Order: sequence, then C-alpha cells, then structure tokens
Amino acid sequence: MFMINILSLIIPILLAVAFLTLVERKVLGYMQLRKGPNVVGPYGLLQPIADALKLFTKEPLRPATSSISMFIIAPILALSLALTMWVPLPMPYPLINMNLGVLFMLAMSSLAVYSILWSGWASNSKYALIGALRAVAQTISYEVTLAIILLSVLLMNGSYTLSTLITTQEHIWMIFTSWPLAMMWFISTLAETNRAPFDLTEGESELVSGFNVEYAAGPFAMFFMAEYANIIMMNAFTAILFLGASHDPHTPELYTINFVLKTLALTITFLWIRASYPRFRYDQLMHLLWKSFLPLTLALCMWHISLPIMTASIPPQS
Amino acid sequence: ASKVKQDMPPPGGYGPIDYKRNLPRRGLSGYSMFAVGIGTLLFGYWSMMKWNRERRRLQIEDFEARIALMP
Ligand SMILES: CCCCCCCC/C=C\CCCCCCCC(=O)O[C@H](COC(=O)CCCCCCC/C=C/CCCCCCCC)COP(=O)(O)OCCN
Repeated sequence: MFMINILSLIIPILLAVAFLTLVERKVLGYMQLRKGPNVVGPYGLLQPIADALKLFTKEPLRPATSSISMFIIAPILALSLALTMWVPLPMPYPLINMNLGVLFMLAMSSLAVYSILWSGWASNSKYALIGALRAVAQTISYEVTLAIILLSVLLMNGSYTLSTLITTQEHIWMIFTSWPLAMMWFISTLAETNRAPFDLTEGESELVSGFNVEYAAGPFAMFFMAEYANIIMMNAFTAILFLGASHDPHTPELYTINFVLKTLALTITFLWIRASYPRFRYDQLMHLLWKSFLPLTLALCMWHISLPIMTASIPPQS
Repeated sequence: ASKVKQDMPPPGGYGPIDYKRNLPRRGLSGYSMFAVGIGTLLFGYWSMMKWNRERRRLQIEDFEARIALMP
C-alpha cells in the first residue's frame, strides 16, 4: 500500500514536468508574439510525448576522454534526488512525516549540486568544466543567505515540521509578516534552480551547452526532467512556506486544489521572469548575494528573533 | 496620351510621424510604497501575536490532559 503511494507520487510529477515543458514553450511564444507548439496534437498536447520518445530512441554517446562511471552516475543522482525532495511536502498530508522536514530539503538540495559538479568534471571537456566551476560559485553565493532566510521565517512556525506551517498560517498568509524575506527567498530559489537570470551553469550564449554539453539522448533527458521537477518542487515549497492554504480535516481536496493553484502561479511567474530579463554575470550574482542580501538577512534575522519575545508571541512546541 | 501617373505623395502632405522617446512616469512615490509595506508588516505582526497566544493556551491545555492521564 505504501508502494502504491510512492508510485502515485512519482508518476504524476513526471507527467507534470513533461507538460510543464510545453507550457513554458507556449508562454514564451505568446509573450514573444508567436504561438509555440500547436501542430503535433491539439494545441501541442502531444509535443512532450514526441520529445521523450525521440530522446529515448536516440543514440547515447560516451566521450572518449570522459570518466564513464561518474558520467553515468551524475544524471541518476540528479533524477533520484529530484524525485526524493517531494516526499515530505504536506499536500495537506505528507508521504513521509518528518520532525525536521526543512533541514531534509536543505541537505538534499545541497547534495543535488554534485550532479552538475560531477557531470561537468567527468565530461573532460572545457565548457563542461567552466559550467561546473560556475555551479560551485553559484552555491557559494546563495547557500548561507538561503539558510538564514529559512531560519528567520521558521522562527514564527515554532519548529522545523512542514505540517505546522498549515496551522501557523490558519488566519493570515506568512507573506504579510515577512515580505522582504519572501522577496529574498524568491530570488534565492531562482538562483538555486539555475533559472534565468541566474542560469549560469548552462550558459547557452556563453558556453554552448555548458555542464551538459557532452550529454545526448536519454542521459540528457534525465537532467532536463530533474531541473524541471526542481522548479515545481521549489515553487510548491514557497507556496507552503509563504501562502498558507486553509485545511479542513474532513475535506483535504480543497487544500490540495488551492495549493496546486498557488504553485502553478509561482511556476508561471518563473517562466515570466525568464521571458523578461537578461542574464547576470556570475561574479555579479555573488556580489548581489553577499553585499546586498546577506546584511539585510542578518538584520532581519535579528529582528525576527527579537520580535516574538518583545510582543510575547512565541510559538508553541518546544 | 493620358496624364503621367507615378507613385507620389498625396496632395498637401502626409501626416506627421512620431520619433521621440516616450516613457511615461507611471508610478507612486517612494513614501507611499514604504508606508504601505510598513502597515502590512504591522498588521501581520498583530495578527500573528493573537494567533500565537491562542496556540500557547491550546498547548497548555493539551499538556494538562497528558498530565491528568500520566499516573
Ligand atoms: C517596523 C519594523 C519593520 C522592519 C523593517 C521592514 C521593512 C524593510 C524594507 C526594506 C525591504 C527591502 C527588501 C529587498 C531586498 C533586496 C533589495 C536590493 O537592494 O536588492 C537589489 C537587487 O535585487 C534585484 O535586483 C533582484 C535581481 C533578480 C531579479 C529577478 C526578477 C525580479 C523578481 C520579480 C518579482 C519577484 C517577487 C518576489 C516575491 C515573490 C513571492 C514570494 C540590489 O541590487 P542593486 O540595485 O544593483 O544595488 C546593490 C548595490 N548598490
């Protein structure tokens, strides 16, 4: 019965990723005065299936100079980690109920960077290497401030349990209490998912295909699926953390509908942002995250430690 | 032997064509936006204060039930 739950989680997520590819193409097309996919299937509804079937029937290449073991391990790690980061999300009930869900997401996301690191190194080509060192720099840029923002926001939750976030925001969204932290968190999640304007690792104009330039076919497809699953997962985490849906214990379907709508809106905002802006230089991302975000985050952390004590508004569950 | 017919501009002249930059101001002042943000923050703080105190009372009640059941 638990395996049925695992499958009912992981298969719909892959289908959502497949159709998010089409939705992104159509949103970008219509923001660019064109249409996007509308031929293969009514309204391009069969385009993701054609893409997947073309990729998995295409020859996979193992580079002559590459390390083969790491070259094959990296996409497996990427996809499995992207699938695993979904299990503690309460929708309104989680698949795996943890005391410290937030720390689990933190650790698994910080493990996910080694997929890019090891694929870029194991390709044994120059553009892949440049992509990998850009990944190193990006993680160094965003990690500390991301963690401090999470701590500051959760100081009103009372714990690290994700389900407590539903009862914390029973009356008001957490975005009305910490909107500067919400802004910094949104930019941090854009940087954490290698999304425009922070899509430095791929670096398409600058680095051809970057870290995954050597990759082709099915192995290449796995990287794409992992990235888009990460997009959806991070936006769902943001929706749970800042726009809290109201949960009726006798009707969880209403909560599920509302939460799915909110995360879809955040994902569409990601696509909008990609369509609207140019790319950062990767030293400029580090300067932004270390000279503007970090001091404000430290000050707001001090403020959010002090405020519940001053106002006698400390949450329960020591 | 009719009149010469050639592509030409119309009698009098064509309408004037705009070319200068046009970027309207289209925004509120900084004071208004800062005030709205601070007001939202204060409203959220006060609502959170009420809710957290209620939650503390509920936790005390549940702990008392556990204390009653312990022996
Ligand atoms: C009564 C007690 C209250 C205590 C005080 C509380 C009020 C505090 C008010 C200030 C809060 C401001 C928070 C803003 C944090 C960042 C501000 C900032 O300065 O960052 C910018 C940089 O920020 C950015 O430009 C973002 C870059 C990425 C942009 C990507 C697209 C933009 C995002 C679209 C909308 C995002 C919506 C966020 C929230 C979403 C919902 C969660 C600095 O960059 P520069 O202008 O170059 O100058 C620095 C050196 N002089």
